[PDB]
Amino acid sequence: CQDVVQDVPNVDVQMLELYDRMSFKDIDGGVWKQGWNIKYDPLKYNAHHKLKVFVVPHSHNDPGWIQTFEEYYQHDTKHILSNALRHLHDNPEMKFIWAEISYFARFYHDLGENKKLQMKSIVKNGQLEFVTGGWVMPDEANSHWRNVLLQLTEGQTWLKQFMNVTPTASWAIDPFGHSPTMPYILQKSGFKNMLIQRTHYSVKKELAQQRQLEFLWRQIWDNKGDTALFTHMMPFYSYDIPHTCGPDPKVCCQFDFKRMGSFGLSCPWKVPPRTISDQNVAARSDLLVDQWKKKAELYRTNVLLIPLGDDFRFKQNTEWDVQRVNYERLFEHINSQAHFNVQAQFGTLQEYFDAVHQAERAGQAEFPTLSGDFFTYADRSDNYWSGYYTSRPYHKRMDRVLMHYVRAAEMLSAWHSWDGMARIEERLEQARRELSLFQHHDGITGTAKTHVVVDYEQRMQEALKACQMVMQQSVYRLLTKPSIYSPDFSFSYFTLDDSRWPGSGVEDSRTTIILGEDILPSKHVVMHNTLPHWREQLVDFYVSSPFVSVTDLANNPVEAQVSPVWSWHHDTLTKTIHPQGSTTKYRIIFKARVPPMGLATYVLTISDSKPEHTSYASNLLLRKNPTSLPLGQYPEDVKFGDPREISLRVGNGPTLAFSEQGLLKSIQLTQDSPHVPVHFKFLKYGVRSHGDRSGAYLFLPNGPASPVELGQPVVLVTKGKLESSVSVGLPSVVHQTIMRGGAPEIRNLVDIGSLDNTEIVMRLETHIDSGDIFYTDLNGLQFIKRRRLDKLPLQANYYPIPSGMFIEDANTRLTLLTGQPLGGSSLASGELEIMQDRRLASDDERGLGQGVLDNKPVLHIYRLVLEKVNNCVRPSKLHPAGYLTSAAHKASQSLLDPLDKFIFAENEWIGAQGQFGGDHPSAREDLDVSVMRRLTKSSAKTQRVGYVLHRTNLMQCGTPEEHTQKLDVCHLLPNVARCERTTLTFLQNLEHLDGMVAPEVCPMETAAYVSSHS
Ligand SMILES: *[C@@H]1O[C@H](CO)[C@@H](O)[C@H](O)[C@H]1NC(C)=O
Ligand SMILES: N[C@H]1S[C@H](CO)[C@@H](O)[C@H](O)[C@@H]1O
Ligand SMILES: [Zn+2]
Repeated sequence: CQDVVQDVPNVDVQMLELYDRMSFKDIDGGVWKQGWNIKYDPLKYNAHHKLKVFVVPHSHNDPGWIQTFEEYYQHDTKHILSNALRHLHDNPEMKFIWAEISYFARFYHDLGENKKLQMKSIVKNGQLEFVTGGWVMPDEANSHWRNVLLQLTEGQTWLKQFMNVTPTASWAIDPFGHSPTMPYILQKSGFKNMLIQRTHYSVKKELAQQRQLEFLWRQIWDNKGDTALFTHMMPFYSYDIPHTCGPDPKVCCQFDFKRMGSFGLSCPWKVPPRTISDQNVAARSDLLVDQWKKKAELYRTNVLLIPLGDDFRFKQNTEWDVQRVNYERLFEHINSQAHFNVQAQFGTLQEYFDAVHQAERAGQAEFPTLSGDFFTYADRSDNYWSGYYTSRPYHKRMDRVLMHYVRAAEMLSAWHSWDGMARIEERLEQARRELSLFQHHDGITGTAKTHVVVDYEQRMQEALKACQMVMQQSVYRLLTKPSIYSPDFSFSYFTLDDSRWPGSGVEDSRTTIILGEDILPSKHVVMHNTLPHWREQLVDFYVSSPFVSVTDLANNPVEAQVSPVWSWHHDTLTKTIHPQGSTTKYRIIFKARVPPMGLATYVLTISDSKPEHTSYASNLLLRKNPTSLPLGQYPEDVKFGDPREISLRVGNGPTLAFSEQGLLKSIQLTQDSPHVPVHFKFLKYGVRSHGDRSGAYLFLPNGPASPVELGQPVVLVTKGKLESSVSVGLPSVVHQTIMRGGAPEIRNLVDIGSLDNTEIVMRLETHIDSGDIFYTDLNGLQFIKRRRLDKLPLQANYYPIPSGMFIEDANTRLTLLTGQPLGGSSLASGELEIMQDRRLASDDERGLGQGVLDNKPVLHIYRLVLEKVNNCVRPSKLHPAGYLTSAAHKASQSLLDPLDKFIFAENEWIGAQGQFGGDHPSAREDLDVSVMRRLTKSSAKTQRVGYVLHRTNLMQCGTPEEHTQKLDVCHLLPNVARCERTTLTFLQNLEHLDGMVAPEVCPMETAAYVSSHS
């Protein structure tokens, strides 16, 4: 195993170092506005050294953006694919690349058999080539690596099954900024090459000057380079035709033959394309070849890539003809005129890369190595695309919830083979596809029109219901005596109970367990733990009486706490935000202990009076002018008082102090330690009154944030033996700090209501001497070092916070983990901040054609971990990565993959069992079974189950952390007959494993294994 902490990789380009050195001046470079006037030596190419030019036709098809997926499919994409089939079939030399498999699969299944055969033929023969092959071209900022893998696998599995092809070249021309998580997953999925486009215009200029636009992109901690993937970065402002033939768009636009008038398109530069004829072909070729040779100067080989396409292009037959015929005339002339020393032709993406590597092997070029990322993107001036790190936060949070439900549903149902009548595969396929579709760069990014966001939400809602059905049928089968088990596959044996989605104050969706002497004395509940290690976690349920006690299935009492059910109301009469308590529903909370990848059953029983093992929380409402708050049978009366500072401590955990406005002000780790200043504050950013306006994509603040005026907010303090909390009704946010004995959990119910042109930010102020350094994660996979640059505007210093961020000095670190991707930064030493929601009245000129005014209440969740790190073995000052501690990693897992809770629906569960998985190996804490998926239907004689294993890297800080078992996924199911290591998509076998044992992986590595069972 490579050491990912102590050896700083030596690479030719390290992006953080490059950023420290670059000046980012935005000067007018001439026709290439963000570059310079390229010059070339006409004698560079000659008869023995020609410039090979590959013109690659393409069509960017967004799976939803300004129309829904189905609307685009009906209006445009089905015509594009139908005409691509006809045109490629009839013109053997024409080529075309396709990226979005969600659309291709939709099209293909609707084709008649004769056309399906013609389509397979033009793919088999190389005319139509799939690039990447994912369900979509995903966002790379907000997406979790697990979902990037899910969608890649969804599209590639379909391609292998129906087209018999697996792409090894990736095409990502539109995500807004690029992440090294992509080459990481692709290189472990059989890929050999990738292409990217949206990178800061200053980065394009810098790399073009050094001919470093093609590089071997390795991970920031990779000393040896085994994770390296050849990458091609396009050089210009857009992938459209005007910005892909060369540096001068006024000239390139003349070679987009769809722009002469009849198609309703024209050239902004005021010079239109002209049909190629024998009389103008030499002058036209003169111009085009000169653009090509200038573009070729930016690269190292004599093989040149010229994409030819734009959004939803190649729709009409007439368009296919106008582009193909004109380009064929240009190729015939150019290739026959020796003085140009060029051989041009239509080609595919793979053809381009194969030729580039042939040149490389002939010793024609050596490529630089590079590590780092390409955030935050700016396409021009100060227009940094950091707004979409937060836009439509409700769906960004929904993404993480569905991410977990898909994993749990696939894992719970993988243990058994299911009759087709159970519709398990059917429901899982729908769930994977709707979550995969949302990974699109206009989905999770929050950059689609309102009705499209609604479509993605509805799709995700159906996917969550599909996951619930599969999960509850699985639980019933796993915990019922086999000879008693009698399933109705349409019946709901259990209802899922999720205390954080949609969340209290977002949707009253949770069911109350109704108990009563005259109706039902007890209820079974079951918890699932998808993580491969024993786990304890407090769980809560709503119940109809405060007199309830908990037992496990051996009837051992389990300590529990009952608290009221508090709901906050923006009182339109008193103009205050205050909580109301239920007089008929209560919350029962207790510690569940669940086996690795297992289940544990408990029973809640009512009694006529206070149970021996259940305690009741006290409640204190702080506000002037209080009114009574009755709580039905709840045994402790609510107490009142004027606002005042508060201090709380649960168990032996930290002691937290709060201001009289209910916000954290300090954390004391142990009884004797200092009360470390850690203050939460809410602020607001506005929009510029002159100049460019912020919108769904762009964050263009009118200066640093201003504090939100708090007034005299109502603060609710609930103190219990197992859980305490301080909640406060702030304008636009009910902020809650929850304590259960470790790092607190923070929940924000964010309702920006009608506050136009406002972005609400949550900031932490500490005295940690972090200076200009902070860390944020990339796709929940790795933490990368960031350096605040005052030479760049505020919005350029915002980065994606897909799952966590932290600041530290020599002794202290503060880490904020998230349950949803949002944008954030550290704008001053000792600070961390993360945007909660943004409501923007204006469109930001990127094509969406609307502002963001469809905000809805969202419950954002976090864990806040303050720790001493002076004893931790950290990377050196020059290392570009950072790593979490064990506590911070477990806190992240508590947010993204909590225990799942199931409530038995009927009155009696006959044949119920108390536990499942007690014999599953409890793996080391840094190892996770990211995916467990049965790959075969029940009719397969040989069953196959796939596993994706990921080991993160946690800092060594002096904790002995011992006793754990080796996890061999190939022996999790009985009767194993074969164990193979495969690509991460499970599509290719890489290694036949000895003894059918799957070796665990190294820190920061991810491997996939498939076990076969007889
Ligand atoms: C599928 O994969 C390769 C294509 O080159 C070939 O060996 C095989 O015969 C192809 N035919 C199938 C399985 O449809
Ligand atoms: N070409 C881009 S423009 C818009 C960005 O400006 C993007 O969000 C869409 O996904 C399109 O496909
Ligand atoms: Zn797009």
